Parts: sequence; structure tokens; C-alpha cells
Amino acid sequence: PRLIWCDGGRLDKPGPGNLVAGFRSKYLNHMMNIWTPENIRSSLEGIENFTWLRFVDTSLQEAYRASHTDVFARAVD
Amino acid sequence: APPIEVVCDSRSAVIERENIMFHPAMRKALFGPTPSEIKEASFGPRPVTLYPPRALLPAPDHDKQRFTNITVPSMAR
Amino acid sequence: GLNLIAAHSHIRGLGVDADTLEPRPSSQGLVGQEKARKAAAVVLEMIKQGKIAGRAVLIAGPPSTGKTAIAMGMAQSLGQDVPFTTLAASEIFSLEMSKTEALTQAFRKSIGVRIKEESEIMEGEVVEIQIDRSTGGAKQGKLTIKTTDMEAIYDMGSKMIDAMTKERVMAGDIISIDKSSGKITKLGRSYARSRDYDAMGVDTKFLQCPEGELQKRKEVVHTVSLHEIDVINSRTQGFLALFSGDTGEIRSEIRDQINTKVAEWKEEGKAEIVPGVLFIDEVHMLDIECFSYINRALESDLAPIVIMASNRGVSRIRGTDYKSPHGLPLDFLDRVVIINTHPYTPDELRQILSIRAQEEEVDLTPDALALLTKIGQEAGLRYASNLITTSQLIAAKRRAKQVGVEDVQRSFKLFYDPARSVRFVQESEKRLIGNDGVVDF
Amino acid sequence: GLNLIAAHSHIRGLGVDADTLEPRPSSQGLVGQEKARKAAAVVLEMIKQGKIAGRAVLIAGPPSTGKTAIAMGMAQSLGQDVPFTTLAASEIFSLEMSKTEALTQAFRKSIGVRIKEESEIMEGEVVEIQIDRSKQGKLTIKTTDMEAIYDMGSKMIDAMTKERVMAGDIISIDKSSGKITKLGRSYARSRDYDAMGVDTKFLQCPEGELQKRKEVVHTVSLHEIDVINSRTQGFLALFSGDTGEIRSEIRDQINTKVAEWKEEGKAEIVPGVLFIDEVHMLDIECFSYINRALESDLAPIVIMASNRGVSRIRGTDYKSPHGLPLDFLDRVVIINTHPYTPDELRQILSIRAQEEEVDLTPDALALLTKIGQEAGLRYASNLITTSQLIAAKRRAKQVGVEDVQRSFKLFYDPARSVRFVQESEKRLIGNDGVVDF
Amino acid sequence: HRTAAHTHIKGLGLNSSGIAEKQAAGFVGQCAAREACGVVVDLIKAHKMAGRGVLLAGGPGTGKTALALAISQELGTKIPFCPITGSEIYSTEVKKTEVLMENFRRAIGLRVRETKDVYEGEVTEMTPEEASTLLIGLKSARGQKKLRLDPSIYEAIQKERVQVGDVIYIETNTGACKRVGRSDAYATEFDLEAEEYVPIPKGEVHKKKEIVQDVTLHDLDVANARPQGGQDIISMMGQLMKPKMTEITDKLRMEINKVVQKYINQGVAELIPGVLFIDEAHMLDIECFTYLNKALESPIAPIVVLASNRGIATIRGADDLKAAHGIPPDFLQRLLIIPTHPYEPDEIRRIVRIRAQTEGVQLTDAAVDRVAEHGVRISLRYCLQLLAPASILARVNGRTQVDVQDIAEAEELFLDARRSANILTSTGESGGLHGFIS
Amino acid sequence: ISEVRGNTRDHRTAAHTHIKGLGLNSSGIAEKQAAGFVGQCAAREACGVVVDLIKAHKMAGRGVLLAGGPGTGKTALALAISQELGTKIPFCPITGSEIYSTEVKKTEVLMENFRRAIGLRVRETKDVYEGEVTEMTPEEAENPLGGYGKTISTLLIGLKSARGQKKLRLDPSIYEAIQKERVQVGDVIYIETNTGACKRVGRSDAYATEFDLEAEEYVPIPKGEVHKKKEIVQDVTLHDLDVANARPQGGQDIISMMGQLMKPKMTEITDKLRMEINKVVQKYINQGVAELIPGVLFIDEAHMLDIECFTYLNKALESPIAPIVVLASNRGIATIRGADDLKAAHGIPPDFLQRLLIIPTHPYEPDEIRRIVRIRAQTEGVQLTDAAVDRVAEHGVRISLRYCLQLLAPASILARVNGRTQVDVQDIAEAEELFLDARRSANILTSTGESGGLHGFIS
Ligand SMILES: Nc1ncnc2c1ncn2[C@@H]1O[C@H](COP(=O)(O)OP(=O)(O)O)[C@@H](O)[C@H]1O
Ligand SMILES: Nc1ncnc2c1ncn2[C@@H]1O[C@H](COP(=O)(O)OP(=O)(O)O)[C@@H](O)[C@H]1O
Ligand SMILES: Nc1ncnc2c1ncn2[C@@H]1O[C@H](COP(=O)(O)OP(=O)(O)O)[C@@H](O)[C@H]1O
Ligand SMILES: Nc1ncnc2c1ncn2[C@@H]1O[C@H](COP(=O)(O)OP(=O)(O)O)[C@@H](O)[C@H]1O
Repeated sequence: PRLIWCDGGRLDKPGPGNLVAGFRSKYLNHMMNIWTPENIRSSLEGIENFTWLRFVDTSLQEAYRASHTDVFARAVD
Repeated sequence: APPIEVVCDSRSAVIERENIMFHPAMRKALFGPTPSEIKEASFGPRPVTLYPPRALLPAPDHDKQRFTNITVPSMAR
Repeated sequence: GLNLIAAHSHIRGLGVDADTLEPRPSSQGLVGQEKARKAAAVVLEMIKQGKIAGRAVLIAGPPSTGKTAIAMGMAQSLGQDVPFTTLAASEIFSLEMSKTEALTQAFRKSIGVRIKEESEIMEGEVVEIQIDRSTGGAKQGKLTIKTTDMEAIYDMGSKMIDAMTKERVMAGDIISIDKSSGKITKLGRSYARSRDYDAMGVDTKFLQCPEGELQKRKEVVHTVSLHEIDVINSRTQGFLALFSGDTGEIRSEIRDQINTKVAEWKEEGKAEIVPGVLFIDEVHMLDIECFSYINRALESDLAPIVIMASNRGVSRIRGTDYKSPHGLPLDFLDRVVIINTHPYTPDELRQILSIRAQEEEVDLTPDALALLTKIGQEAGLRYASNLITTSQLIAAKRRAKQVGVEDVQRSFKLFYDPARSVRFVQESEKRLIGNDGVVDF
Repeated sequence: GLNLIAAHSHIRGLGVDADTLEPRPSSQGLVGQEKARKAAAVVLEMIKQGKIAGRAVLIAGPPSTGKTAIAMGMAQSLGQDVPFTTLAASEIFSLEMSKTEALTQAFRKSIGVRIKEESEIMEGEVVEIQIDRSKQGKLTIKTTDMEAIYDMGSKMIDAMTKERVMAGDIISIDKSSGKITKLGRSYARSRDYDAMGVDTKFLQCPEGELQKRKEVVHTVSLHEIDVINSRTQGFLALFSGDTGEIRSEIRDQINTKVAEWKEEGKAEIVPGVLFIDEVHMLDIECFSYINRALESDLAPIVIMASNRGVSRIRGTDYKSPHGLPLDFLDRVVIINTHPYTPDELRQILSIRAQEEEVDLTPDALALLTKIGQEAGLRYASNLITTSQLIAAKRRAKQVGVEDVQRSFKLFYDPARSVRFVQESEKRLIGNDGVVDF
Repeated sequence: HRTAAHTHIKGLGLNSSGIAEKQAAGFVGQCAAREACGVVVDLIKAHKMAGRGVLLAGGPGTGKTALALAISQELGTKIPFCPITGSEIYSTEVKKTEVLMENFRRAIGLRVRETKDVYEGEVTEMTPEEASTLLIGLKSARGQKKLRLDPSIYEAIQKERVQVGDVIYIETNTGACKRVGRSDAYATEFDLEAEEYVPIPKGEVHKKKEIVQDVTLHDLDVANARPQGGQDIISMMGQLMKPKMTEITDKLRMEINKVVQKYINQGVAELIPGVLFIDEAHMLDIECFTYLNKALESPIAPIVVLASNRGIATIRGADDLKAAHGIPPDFLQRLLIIPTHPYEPDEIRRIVRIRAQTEGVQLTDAAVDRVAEHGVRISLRYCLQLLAPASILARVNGRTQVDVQDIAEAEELFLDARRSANILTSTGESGGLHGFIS
Repeated sequence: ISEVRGNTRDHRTAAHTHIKGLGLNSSGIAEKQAAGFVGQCAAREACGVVVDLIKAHKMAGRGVLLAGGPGTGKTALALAISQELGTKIPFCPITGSEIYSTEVKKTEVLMENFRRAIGLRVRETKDVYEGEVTEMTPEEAENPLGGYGKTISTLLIGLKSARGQKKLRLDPSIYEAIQKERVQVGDVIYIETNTGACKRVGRSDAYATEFDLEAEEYVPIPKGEVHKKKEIVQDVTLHDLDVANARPQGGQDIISMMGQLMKPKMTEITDKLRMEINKVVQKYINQGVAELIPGVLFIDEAHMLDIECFTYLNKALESPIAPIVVLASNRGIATIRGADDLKAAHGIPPDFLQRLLIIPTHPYEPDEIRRIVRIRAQTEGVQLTDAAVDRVAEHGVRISLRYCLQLLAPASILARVNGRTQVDVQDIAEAEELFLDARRSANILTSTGESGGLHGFIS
């Protein structure tokens, strides 16, 4: 039906009725994420978790694009 | 067979089908650049990049019958 | 055409009365069993009520006493409304996923959601199509159609002309333009333009024009289970998984959120929950790791009623080593409620053989039916029900019409009943491989 | 704030004298286990020296005596410099990697590589992109204090184009590599738009000088270097877990290059501590690898705990002391522990009281000491919270004899639960049959 | 409103002074266990808990899980409650010491408040201002309104096929957009276009509502490990590229604790520690009571209510030791063990009355005594499963209330386990053609 | 960037640090107290014969067993052989509990370790033009083609190394490199000889300040030659050839750019591939280019291999290209792990045991433990008096060998904490009660640990 496939049966389509799917998308993929460059820049200076990121041939933008695309789009990159 | 699709009678279902099951970003990334894009990239004053930098389709490993199943009699027989 | 006569193609329902719940002794195929069919009638009438949880009814009984028969009667006496799901209990031991989760999906497959919403469709024969592709493109065009009553002209958008050259709508097709999406399902071809079709077969069906108005609203009713929604909301395009079994361990937060949105759909009146039936055939083939999950999946609001069938007596439980009645642990036998069956009296054997003979349309003399009842007293229903199909063919060897004693006595001569096969094994020990020895004459 | 009072919360280091190694009794949380704490202090002093490679120290003893307490004391009294690894033994039995490799990675985590360097980074807020379509350009960046105009030639204009940097972003350039990392937008341009996108996060302006140079001390492990060199974009594998049987030739190249870095003075190797909690869960197929991985130069000083007496070894069918094979017990050294006197039990319950900010009358403390002597530590420590909560229900400040007796009446110690089970056998599912009354 | 096995459980039914009262809130009797579970509920709400274990003894038929659902409805919808059986810990994609930590991270809750500013309405114009920022006029049935868009939300509008007069639904905060349909004023532009013609919304254009909404930390773990749902389009292959559960390392959890503590220190989110109810803990084997003895000692661990009904049994996975409850005494000293005693014959009748007035099945007092007779002499789970079939034998025979005769018929139509065992042994004597196959 | 620390470049003490070789004569007769060993004469003589067999290239699939009890020196002889052979001959010390994988069958990790144990030395040449580009100046042809514009016959490149610069005339079909790779003035390149297609390494360091922000890698000038005609020895194990032929490393498509992007999975290798690689390596040896060098596969703890592995080892040892298999077994009459039927010697099946040259290993005399203590003490640097040596030897004879070599580190720590420099009898008599052996631990475990109760162990 058009309820499940379009309106609010999908947990990813952020239509009205699926009021969770906007909030959950933003606060799991851009605010409370450990790969956003703001949440990397504060943890790069010693024993902490992104210590190694200075030495692998990447940058913050390399890591941030690499942690949200697919295996496909990362292969195209 | 073609893959199974969803018969849902909204416009959004048709748009999501033609954006997932076809998804022109992957098709452009797989087959290569438009010849118009080749012309605007090869007559310009400065070198510019291409988003499929070459045709990313893998070379088929069987010369006479590639990526299909449609064969024909053989003048040999 | 895919209606080949099986071992249960004669059961057309449970056969009991629906007013005083009396098991009338011969109706709709199920003949003879009385007390068990009344208890199955009570269970069936509390399934369609809906105001009960997932409970457990165990159809225990000896082999070939009509347990799959009662389950198939309850399956036929519900129609395609309340979801009945068969589960032979060896489909659970998979390798694509774990075992408890494979059981959870079989619980989720039997809780339907039934929603009813409308569409707008168009019947009718196409009189003619004109498309203004002149270098032009799909920009404007005229569509003239008709029913027996109506006749109309419509103008078309660009994303409709691209669906008209997509389905290649001729002058004479019987199409169904679903207006809300744009798909075109050609119901057939009109008879009156039979000359106008050259690229068709010599044998081609032709319809008549559709009758009635040309623009009508349909109230279609869909019913999908919770496992359907779970597999849909699991990947990018994930419904293919439930057609290919490639679904894996579905995370439990998805099932929790769908259990929340189904309740929010019910409270808004947009939906309706239909509890189905799950038939776990041969429930003794589960280890205790299964029963320690069925004891708690039969607790929630969303749980289908489980009907299950056991053959074994005092037997061992798989996984463990200690024996138990019916092959089930005692803390799980506290949950279930047991219906016991009985072996069959010989007149009931005779009329069951009569129903199985009338189902395959095989003529029998009454002497051959008496001999066949005498065989079925000593070898069970399955042996005689196969001797029927053998004896029809043996009568068709020598070009006869009705089977007789001279063909049942040949079918009893060639194909051994299993008692004489056990006697054959016991009297041919030294050549049949028992465990160690092979002797060659 | 994601930090709640657990069982191991009052132990702030090992609590021994650092000069002459004298375990004074009530120091840094730990109470009265003087010989084992002295031995752990000797172990810790040969850990921080870091010369002697690949010992093995087993901590035996009865349950509820303090074997993980001394381990957490050794973990707290090292600092963030020397690594430490809390691995219970059931973590090894995986379904994606075998037992040998998932126990090799436990050794590869506990050896750090320490390297000090200078980071030449540039924070800044973009003011105006000035592209001269003649190749050249000018970038104007500001902070809360300064503002400057830097030239650009050919290609980082294209990097700006690929990054789509608008006026108001917070860009960061690592000038030793040269790649733009857009950090987001500023709060001074939140008033500008009204319907924001998804990707935009707001930040404060950068503060201070543009060109920031700072000497930072990086400390990675060998396991980091092993997993990064596994596959191409393999750095996210150590967060995800999507790695498997790494080949031996990669680990050989990595150990050779770490030896080469130690020769050239770039790197300093810091050996650490692997802590294998509850080592009796390992089968013989794991001890046959531990007996070889304690031979190389790159092996951490392994500290392991155990509970069991003469028990069977998993994987085989013969009894052994401590659940360990004897060819492994010829290799380790063993520090035994001892049960506690009531004089130590009283002040351990006092420390658990002052950790949970629960006030106790002395009569309640004596009663709780008797309960701890008759039932153990883990039941006595679980009655402070319950007596505090029952005192909170009847609105009393100090807990008393009545609340502790109420908590003893409600919840059962494990000494009486066995008599409760053996008292009513006909209803508990023993092995075969249930009565169900 | 459909009846389950624990519909009549509403709460623990306590006093103000924490003393249980008999026949309160659905329970009948069972005083000390309800008092202890009330103390447990107060411990969960007190937020001074970083891993506590509570075991529930008592055989089958007694009310162990009724206490757990009483706790779950006593906490409310706010504090998370995760019930899992023991047998769910086994998988074929991850180790079984990782599904335990997945349940611990489903237990802890993180509540965030949002003020969602939604925009329903018909697009009036699509005007690119700068050469970038693109104004959109959203016409409602109450009035149009200008709206300035970021140059990244416009590339989410543009991926959707919004052209001139499509009604849209823009989230202002999260930047989420959906094309609802084409407005019915532009309906009959052509005559067989294919869109979903919907009317213009007869409300505001700017609806401002606030939503409190929860996130479990396991969802943070999954959303930070692998890309989920939105842009994960290669998962439609299925074989190797599906979202398979992966071994979430300790480093990822140790960083997600840092980020969540950062967003708690800004006063954005709130933290709520949950409850993990592991039922039938004998199915947990010794390769998980080793890992629980470590994982409960974290300063972040939630409370664990274990339930176990067995006596002195064999611990699974290590066949050469017996222990009480199927729990190793290495782990059993941690637990607070609560007893659960059986039921007296005068405390079964009240359960029959409450279970009868839960299902709506009314019956005379001469039948309550018979159901209590079957409750004493056979079992408690069986006598409660005759109230629902006998009502079906009541309204069919022209009655409304259940008498003795309907239950005397249902005891013959619906045999229990004991009489079925007697028929299975004694009546099914010889193993032959018409006998059971042991 | 990275700041160099000027500290002491010492090393760490392992259990086999003091071993430096076998310590033989020029005739093969062993000599006691030489190169780390103490005693153990016949085993060192037999291992010297094994070392001679390996360096003589006559071993083609032999097998050597090391018997003897635990803590007697089998792994010591293994590391002695590995340090005696050197570094240019391979040595792959796997264990028995390292063939069990979850991606491949366990009779395949054995074959991959055989291929790790075999080396191949290849001697070749390297002819490259090298350095930073100074000019890219074309030259007009003598006869231009009609119908076109420019016609360029020879392209000139000025390459400047860090020692000397050089002008270079090239064929004009270097242009397709230069346009595709974007080579400009100030970019170090290398031009090969077999094809001749230059590939840019990076912008030079002298032009690191012409701009300000536009940065990439700034590689320095190649501090070497401008025309390398340098020869290369190159060691590749046959495992590396099997992997590079089975799973190709670098491709240009989507799916091989997902294969190196997804995790590399060990896959089983079909035997036709190994047969072909052997047939071609034995051809390149006959041409006289590559040298085959067999190594040692020291399978430590050989009683962990079950009966399904020795069956594959019989096939693998009958191959014409195979290294030596030095097993290491320390069991007597043991049950073989696979088939729980036959109690065989050493955990080795009696069919496989006939292939093996069994070398014994004897226990140590009670006057050689003190010599091992002296060598281990002067290895760590821990010096100690003679009565302390006699007490450690007393603990070594009466308890264990591995236990008297572990009372040296806590004694040294307590010595330099108490305020001394050398270890006396008091420090060892104090450290003997902080670190109990297995014997007194089992005594406490049985005597004090009576039964499972409150203050008791869990049996
Ligand atoms: N009441 C009945 N009416 C008609 N056929 C029956 C009846 N009971 C049993 N049968 C027949 O007997 C056969 C055995 O029944 P079934 O339930 O399959 O045995 P089992 O319980 O061993 O599976 C079935 O093929 C069915 O056709
Ligand atoms: N010396 C001590 N002083 C204070 N508290 C202690 C001491 N020893 C043990 N404890 C406490 O007793 C508890 C049990 O110690 P633990 O090592 O967990 O026992 P087990 O070795 O049985 O696991 C720990 O929570 C610890 O806080
Ligand atoms: N105090 C009580 N009041 C009412 N019903 C109860 C009570 N205790 C138990 N029950 C009943 O017991 C049943 C649940 O038994 P359960 O606790 O699941 O046993 P177990 O935990 O051993 O599986 C429920 O049907 C519930 O009606
Ligand atoms: N001949 C020897 N000379 C010096 N040290 C020895 C000798 N033999 C054995 N050792 C020492 O004994 C210790 C244990 O011997 P080990 O090699 O572990 O026996 P196994 O080979 O049976 O495992 C090693 O650390 C080694 O240093």
C-alpha cells in the first residue's frame, strides 16, 4: 500500500507521521558522530583515539567522506 | 528475470524506483563520460577533471560472449 | 494444472457445525474423528475472535491418525484472510542466520496488518492514439478511448506519453491506466479490431469491451505481516531479501520501532491487526534452545496462536540427554494444552478409503473395498491409500473399467506393507548391512 | 555523566611507597593485602623500566579476595603513558577470526610507539574568496584577533571548488600536506540563513594566531600499524571491526620497520601490560600459542588472573591445578592472595561507604561486618546501597540496624540460596522432573 | 485491547512506605518479592548504579516474569527496558560475548529535546537569488511565506523532483524534505498527467511543535560504525554487502562515551540508565558468565535482572561442575537473589477472579471453585487456560456466563500434560502399528 | 617535522637473548659453554649437521624431530639454527595452533607456510632517468605533415639531480605521459627504459615558497644519480608469488577497487597454480637468472597438529620443492588429537614418524644450571655474589629450570630499591616468597583449599 511504502512505514523516509526520521538522521549522522571533523579535532593530541590520523595519508575531509559513502562511491573516489 | 519491483501506486514509489534501481550516479560512474563532456573537457583553455575519469566497467574475461547470454550458431558447426 | 492429487486434496474445511459446534461425522472430507475436531473447532472459533494471546495447542497422537488432516482442515476453514503459516521444524536449523532468530521471523510472519485504501483506475478500449513527435519529442498527444457506455478524449503529459510508448498502446488494446502512478496493464485485446493485429499468434485470445463507466474508484485491501515490514526496513532495497532469503540477523530496534508504529497506526484508526496461526509441524525436532525461546515469545501482545503436532512417546530431548513425554520439556508442557487423537474403527477406515477413492475418481467393487478395508486394518491408511492408486493403474494395464479383487491382490503382492518389510529385514539379516557384516551368498 | 559508581571506583592507584616499596595498609583505597601488593609493586617497577620482556604473572586465590582490584590498581598507577589492556578470556572465541590471531592482537595492542613532532596547521574563517579570472587568487581569512590575505596559485583554487567553500566557513589547512578540511560554519552567519541544510554544524571562531605550530607527542600501538596497513582505506577497520586473519608478512614488515625507526631515533618503543582476566577459560589450543608468543622481543609483561582449584582444562579431559596446563605453569610466577580478617572487612566497608556517600552508624557497621564475615564481601557491599535506599524511603538520614536487617531479610546471600534450593527440590527443574504441586 | 499472559499486571502495588499489600494492582500475595522488586525500582531511579545483578529464584509456575513486567510498567515509558531470553545470545555472524554488550548498549538511554519547525505548503516560486541562496514561497491555505534556503538543502530539494507547484514538507532544523504531491489547483493542466493530486493544507505554514525522543547508545554505536540506511545504496546486492553485524571494538565505545559526555556537558541531552532483563539464565553458558563478570564492572553498566528456575543443574559448556540455579559460584556471589515461593490454595481463587475479569469472562462462584481445584491439583498455567475456551463453550450453547458444565466439558476436550502422560504410558502400551514411537 | 630523541639505543631481554649460535668447532664436535649454550653436546652436533644440510642445498623435503621434555632447549636450538643460517635464508616459526583458521581449510595454511619458508633470489637491472624537470622544450620537425599545425620531431627535457644536470632528447610520444600526469617545471619524475613513460613523484622542495597556500607533498631533490644503471638483488618468497597470482593487487575497474577496499580474505589455492609456478621457477633457474633457496619451517608444538594434518604433510613433503620441517614435540605416549584411537609416541602418527630424523634432548646436570644462571645474569647485566648463585642453582635443581631464570628480575629490583648494586642472598630469599612456583601453589591449593565453600577455590 501507499502507507507502508511511501508514507510512514519506512523508518528512513522523513515524512509527517515518521517524525523520528529527521531527528535520528541528523543527531546520528552529523551531531553525535565520531567521524565529523569537529569531533575529531578535539581528540588528536596524544593517547586519545585519533592519534594516528596525522600519519596516514589522509585528512579530516578524506576521513569524513570515507565514513559516509558506500563501498561504491568510495571506490569511485 | 528482471528483479522484483514494488507495485505501489504513488508517484513517489516510481521516483524512488528510478532513483535506486537505476540511480544515474552509479551508471555515470560505471560507463564513462558523455561525449559533450569530453568536448568541453578537451577544447577548454585549462585542464579539467572528469567524475568518471575513465570507463570503470571491468574488461570482460570472455571475448566472444560478454555480459549477455544471447549466443548464435557457429559457422564452424 | 498444478492441482495434482496429493495426500490431502480431499479436505475442504474442518467440517464441523458452526452453530452448536457439533462434529457431524462426514462432511468436507474429515470423517470419523469427533472429540479432537470439536476441540479444534473451539480453537478455531477463538482464533477468529482475536481477543486472546499466542497460546499453544499440541495435537498429540499416534502415526497416521489425522493430525496434519486437522491442521489442513483449519487451514482451509479460514480462507485467505487470517494468515496461516506452516513450519516443518527443520527449516529453523539454517546457516544464513542463527536459530533463535529464524524462529522469531516465523513468529513475526503470522501477525498481519490489514489496511484498505483507494485507487482511481480507467478501463476501456483505445480507439486511437496520436502522438506529436515531430525533430520534436514526447510533448503533446491525444488519446481517444471508450467503453460500451462512455467515450472520451484526454490530453497527456510528457510523463504519460513516455508511458504510452513504453507499453506500446495500439489502437484496440484494453488498458488500465492507473491514474495515481501511471502504470499500464493491458488486460487483453478487443475483438472488433481482430483484422488490425498482424504481429500476433494465430491462436490469440480476444476480449470484449469493458462495461460500465470509465473512471472508477477501487477499495483494494492489502494484508502484510510484520516480518514483511521488518525485511523492508532493513537495507536500501531490501524486500528482495524476503524473496531470496538473504536476510540476516535483523537488529531488534527495528522490530521494536515497528511494534510501536503498528500501535500508533491502530490508535489512529488507519490500521487493524489480525493475529494469525502458526503451525509448527513435528515439534519434537527442536532442541531445548528453541523451547527456552517459545516459552517467552508466547507472552507478548503480538504473538500468533501456535498449533503443533507430536508423534513420539517418552523420548529424548535434542541437545540434552534426559527423556520426557512427547519429546518436550516439562516447563514448556505447562504452557501447552493437549488434544489427544485415537486410532480408527474399521467402518471409518472404509469410508475414508471411500472418500480417497472418490477423490481420485477410481471405481471400486464393494468386494474390493471390503478386501481393502481388511488390508487397512493390518497395514494403516497410507498403505491402502497407495494401493488404490496402484490398483487403478493395474486395472488399466489389462484394459478394465472397475478394479476388483484380482488387482488389489496384485498390488498387495508387489508392494510390501512395512510390517512384512520389517519381517523381510529380520529374515534377511546376513546380507543386509546391519552394522558390520556383508555376506555374499 | 557516563561515569557511575561501580565496584572498582575507590581504587585510585596501587597505594604503596615509591621509595622502599612498603605497602602501608590504608592508602589510595586498597586495604591490607600487603604481600601481594608488594609483589605487584615489584612487577610494576619492572614494567616501568621496560627492559625485561615477556614475563608472565599469575594471580591466584579464592574469589572475593581482590584479584581484579590489584589489577585495576596497577592500571591506575601507570598513567596514560604505558598502555594497559583489559581482556577477559571469553572475548577470544570469535566467529570471524580464529583463536590464534585474536590472541595475537591482544599482544599487538599492548606495545606502544611514541613519536614527537610539530604540527603546522592553520585555522581560519573565510571572509572573501577572490579569484582572478585572467591562474591566481587571494584568500582572506580572519580570527578573533588577526586577519590576513594569502596568495594562491593554480590548484588549491580547484580544491576550494571541489570543497565548495562559501564565505563564512571555518577551514583548516595542514600545510605539511595541503588539503582543505572544512570544519563547518560560524555562529556569526546563523542569522543569515533560515532553513539550514543537514551537513552544516556551527562553531565558534578560531582564536589566536593563524599559523599554529605545536609539539605534540603521538603514541600509537603496533596493532594500529597492523590494521592500517591491512587494506587500502583500512583505518576505519579498527573502529568497525571489519578485519580478519592478517597475514604474517605484513606483521614481519611492520616489526622490521619499527626496529628501523628505533635505530634512526624517530620512535621510542614503550612496552605495556596485557591483562588476561580469567585465564582458566582458555583451552589448550591457546596456551600452546601463549608459550611461544612470550619469546619474542616484542611481547608485553602479561598479568593474568585465576580462580579455580584443581579443575579440568577446557578442550581436554584431565585435571590440573588452577585450570592451567603444567607446561605453562612451569613458565609463570604465581602471587597468592588470602582471605580477609574482620578488621580489614570493616574498613573496606567504610571505604565503600564513603565512596557511595552513605552515612553509617557504628552499630550498623558492626552488624554489616558480621554479615560480611558470614557471607562474603560481594553481598556485604551490596547491602550499603539497599540500606541507604530503604532509609530514603522512610526518610532517615543515617542508616541503622533496622535498615540493614530489613535489607538482609529481603535479599538473600548465596549461602542461604543453596539451602533454599535443596530445601525445595521437587519444584525446581533439577534434571528430569517437576511436580508443579 | 487484547489479552496476553500478563495483561492484568499493572504495577507492583506498594504503599507509600514501601510495603506490599495483598491483592493490589493485579498481584495476589507474593509479598517479599514485590517488596524487593520495589527496592530494585527505587535503585534504578536513584541513579547510583553502574552494574548490579539481581537473580530471581523459584520454580516454574510462580510469578517471576510477572515481577519483571511489573518493574517495566513501574518505571514507565521513559527509562529503557530490554527483555531478552538467554537463547538469543547465539548468532552466526558475531561472537556471543559481543551480543551481550549490544544488549547493554541497548539498555542505556539518551533523551534529546527538539523543537521541530515544519513547513507544509505549495511552492510558489523557485528563484535563485545569488550567483547559491534560493528563495521559496510556501503558499498555504492561510497565507504564503518567503523562505531563504542554504545552498546545501537546495541540493536536497533538487534531487527530489520539485518544479513549480508541488506541495513540500521542509524540516527547518534537520533539513529533511519530502514531496507530498502536486496541488489540485494545477490538477487539470493537462488531462492525463500522472501525479498524486492533493489539496493545499488548510492550516498554518509554520507549525512549531516540540518532541521529546530517545536514543539508545547501541544505535549510536551502529550509526558510527557503518553507514546506515540513507546513503548505503550498495546494500541492495545482499550477499557480502549487506549490513552484517560486526565486531564493535572497545575503542569505538570508548570514544562514543567521550562524545556523549561532551553533549551532556552542553546541557543538550539527558542520560537515563536502563534495565537489562535476561530471562532463563541457564541458557547462558560459562563463556558468558566469564564476560559478565568483567562487563558489569564498567562505570557505565546498567542493572541486570536475571531470572532462573532450575535447581542444582549442570552448567552448559563445562560438564564437570554442578551449581545452584545454573549459575557459577564465581558469578553467584555478585547477585542479589530474591526468592519466589509457591501459591497457597486460598491465593489461587483471586488469580482466577482477576484473570476472569481481565478477559471479560464472567462466571458463577460454583465454577471458580472448580478452576481452583484444577489449579491446586494440576498447575497454575493450566487452570488459567480454561477460562477462555469455556466461554467459547458458553456463548455457543445459548448462555452468557460460564457454569460448571462448560468447564467439565473443557477438561475433556483439553487435556493437560499429566493426563496426557498417563494416556501416553498406560494406554499407549505396545509399540506397534497403532502405538507411539518412543 | 618529527623530533628526534637523543636517548640510549639499548635492547630488550627475551628468554632467548643470550643464544648467539651453536658454538661448534671446525670439525663439528660441540664444545661446552660456548655462544650461550651450556652442555647439550649431541643435540648441538646434530643441529650443526642439519645446518650443514640446509646450507648445502641437498635437503629437498627432509624432516627433523626435536624430542625431549619441557624446558630443555628445543626452541633454543631452533633459534640457534635461525641465527646460524643468517638472515638471507628464510625462517618461518609457526606453531601448531596456528593452522586452525576460519576462512580456509586447515590443510592449506600449512601449504602457505611452506611457501613462506621458500625464498627466491632474483638479480636484475634498473635503468631510469631521474630528477627534477627544468625545461620542456620541443623541436620543430624538418618535414611537417601537411594538413596539421605543429609537427615536433624531438622533445627536450632538462633533468637536474642533486649531483649533476643533463639535457635529454626523447621520442615525442612522452607527451601522453606529460598531459595525463600534469608534469610541469619543478616536478621530479623518473623515465624508465623498456617503455619510456614518465610518472611524476611530486613538486620539488626548492619551489616550496613561490606560492603560499597551494600545497601538496614537497619531496626533495633526488640525492643520487641522474642515470641509474644500478643492479638489484630481490628476495621474494613463493607465498608472495602465490598471493600476487591468485589475488591481483592493483587493477583499474570497480570490483578490484572493491577487492582491495574490502577485507582481504585468505582463499584456498588450487594445485594447478602451484604446479605452474613450480614449473616456471624451475625454468628460470635453468636459464640461470633466479636462485632457489630453501628455508626452515619450525613447527613448534607439533603435538597440536591433528591426524588430518600429517596426511597432508606426507603429500607436501613428497613435493620436489619443499623446505625442511623441524618439528618440536615434548610429549611421551599421547593421544593424537584427530583420531582418538591410537596412543602413539610424541603425538606423531607411526606412519609419519618414519620420515623424521629424531634428535633427542636430555635433562640438565645439577652443575650446569648454575652456568646457565651465570650466563643469563651477565646477559641481563644483573650481577650477584657466588652464594646467591648457589642458592639460585639450589632452586633450579630442586624446582625447575625456568623458575631459577625468573628469580633474577625481582631480586634485582629489590636490590636496587634496598640500596645496593649487586644481588645478595637476602634479596633472593625475600623474592622467593613474593613469587611462588607451581609446586607451593599446588600445595596451598590442595592443603588450604580443602573444598568449595566460602573461603575456598572453585573446583
Ligand atoms: N478424519 C479424516 N478424514 C479423512 N481423511 C483422514 C482423516 N484422518 C486421517 N485421514 C487421512 O489419513 C492420512 C494420515 O493423516 P495424517 O494427519 O497425515 O497422519 P499423521 O498424523 O501421521 O501425519 C492422511 O493422508 C489423511 O488423508
Ligand atoms: N584490599 C582491598 N581494599 C579495598 N577493597 C578491596 C580490597 N580487595 C578487594 N576489594 C574489593 O573487593 C571486590 C572484589 O575483588 P575482586 O578482585 O573483584 O574479587 P575476585 O578476585 O573474586 O574477582 C572488589 O570490588 C574490590 O573493590
Ligand atoms: N501474583 C500474581 N498475581 C497474578 N498472576 C500471577 C501472579 N504470579 C504469577 N501469576 C501468573 O503466572 C503466570 C506467569 O508465570 P511465569 O512468571 O511466567 O513463570 P516462569 O517465570 O517460571 O515462566 C502469568 O500467567 C500470571 O498470570
Ligand atoms: N643449553 C642451554 N644453555 C642456556 N640456556 C638454555 C639451554 N637450554 C635451555 N635454556 C634455557 O631454558 C629456557 C627454557 O627452555 P625452552 O627452550 O623453553 O625449552 P623447550 O624448548 O622445551 O620449550 C630457555 O629460556 C633457554 O634460555
